[PDB]
Amino acid sequence: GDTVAVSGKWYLKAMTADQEVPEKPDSVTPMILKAQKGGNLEAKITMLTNGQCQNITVVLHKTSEPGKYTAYEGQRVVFIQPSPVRDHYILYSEGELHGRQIRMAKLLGRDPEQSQEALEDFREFSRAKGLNQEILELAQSETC
Amino acid sequence: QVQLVESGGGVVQPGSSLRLSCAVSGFTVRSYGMHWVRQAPGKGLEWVALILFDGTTKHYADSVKGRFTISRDNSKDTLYLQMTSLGAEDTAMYYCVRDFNQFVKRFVDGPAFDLWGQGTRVTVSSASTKGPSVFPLAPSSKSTSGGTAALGCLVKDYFPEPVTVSWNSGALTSGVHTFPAVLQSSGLYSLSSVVTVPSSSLGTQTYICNVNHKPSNTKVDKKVEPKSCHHHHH
Amino acid sequence: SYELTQPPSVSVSPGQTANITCSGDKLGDKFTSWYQQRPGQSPVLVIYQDIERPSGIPERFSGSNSGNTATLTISGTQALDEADYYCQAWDTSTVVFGGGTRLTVLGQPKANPTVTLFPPSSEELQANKATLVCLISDFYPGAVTVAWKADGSPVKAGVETTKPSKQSNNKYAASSYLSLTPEQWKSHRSYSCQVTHEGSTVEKTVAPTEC
Ligand SMILES: *[C@@H]1O[C@H](CO)[C@@H](O)[C@H](O)[C@H]1NC(C)=O
Repeated sequence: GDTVAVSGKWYLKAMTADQEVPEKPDSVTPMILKAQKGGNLEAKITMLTNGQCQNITVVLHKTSEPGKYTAYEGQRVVFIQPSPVRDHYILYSEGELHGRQIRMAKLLGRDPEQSQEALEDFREFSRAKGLNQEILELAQSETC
Repeated sequence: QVQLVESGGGVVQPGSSLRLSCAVSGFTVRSYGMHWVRQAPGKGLEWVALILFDGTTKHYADSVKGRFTISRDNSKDTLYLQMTSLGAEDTAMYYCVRDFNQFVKRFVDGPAFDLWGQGTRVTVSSASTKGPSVFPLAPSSKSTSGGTAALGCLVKDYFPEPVTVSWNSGALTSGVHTFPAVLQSSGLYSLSSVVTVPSSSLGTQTYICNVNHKPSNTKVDKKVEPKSCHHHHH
Repeated sequence: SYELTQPPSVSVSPGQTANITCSGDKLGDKFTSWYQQRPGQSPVLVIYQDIERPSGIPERFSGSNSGNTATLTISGTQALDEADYYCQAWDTSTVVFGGGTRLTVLGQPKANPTVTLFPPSSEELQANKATLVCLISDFYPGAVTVAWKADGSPVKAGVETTKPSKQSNNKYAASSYLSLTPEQWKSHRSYSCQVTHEGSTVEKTVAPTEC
């Protein structure tokens, strides 16, 4: 229902955090989400850090709560929710990332071009959710 | 309209190469996972190749790996299939199809092909006008003792259609069945014609089949005689 | 690789509910699509994601998927439902079609095939060729499977089978031809032509029993 609603192509446009920005990437590819039988989401993104293209694949295991999913063997809760702005979504996430608990958020849109409108809404949500309030935008390419 | 139209089929020689085209209407071709599916006459659907909306991801059937590449020109709203080193196994109707569950705004792990073109036929044979080889299908020696018995003419490896088969210069029409031709992977046709006759006559009445092949100006009149051999017992 | 398995045929009287199955390993873990194909025409999607129906498709069509079995159910079957049906699913980098199922909606009394197997002719043999000829006559529904054996184990090498055609009696005929090397014909004890129609098998066999 909503797993199929958020399926397809997204641009990861903005990210913030409660902690620090580790190997925070130069450029990202489009984020692809595939709705799998049973309600899980397969997210795939490529990113350029220091001359390397890291492919990333994260399965979002469906919980019984609308919008709530687990990943990384249930150590990380991910909350999916639409922007008020058309064609945008926010991913809120908490739990351990890679050794340290990092409460995070991400801004998705169907179109690459930044919406100052979506970015405000992001800045509101993020600050309310507790944040360094250091909204970081992200450069975009179609391949890496 | 919202349709897919294929073109570029035709008859080719084994080993040669052919590009197939698929003109899309009604949507944008790079927004969707697009596929090619074929079916040889009288057989089932065989999936051949696919390209995802990413334009970079490509999968083919183990059968065509190497020999085939799929692609698209968004500016011409056209999907392409390039086929090399064609063999007889590639003879078929070829269809482009759209996976509406592979879309920039909807991606489900379950291919569903809502759109299909009407198809473009591909034929890979060196076949050329060839007269038939006519062989008697002689009656069984067990059905020869009594009842009726079945005898025939096998009309083999001819091109093109048609072939006329009668019996006894038209004088024998009862219990005649001239079966429709088969079209072999070689692109040649073989047909069989069979008569059911009384076994009592086998010895007296002689049976000749009259095969005419206008395309090759070949006419054959084949005596079909009973051969008599006592073999295995116990 | 991954194989989807379909009974080759199914027949029903108009009004009767037709079931059509497709088997594969843990097929219940995937999304299955179903396609309908009437003669001389392009396939049409009738079911996707196991149970969902595109608009334009009547409610009498429905689908399920459990374990290793996906089933296409057609309730109150209509005459125009007569077609070939195909299941599809996604395995690994591969899209897979089952082999298809001829649903006939009966408009005729059923008629069992008569089957006629001729061995190779000596004249053929003298020209170093060899054709076994298997003529299938007077059958309804017009859907047949042909399996050629050699001594008892299957043979798919030199086989050509026509598609069923309608005769004058409005019943159907097919041909199948098995091309082999005189050597193989001599080498084996017996060859068999096996036709299967409405879940029942007629098998004629032949041997080099000529003088
Ligand atoms: C077909 O499927 C239904 C649903 O499982 C089954 O109950 C029924 O027996 C089948 N119909 C017939 C009579 O073939």
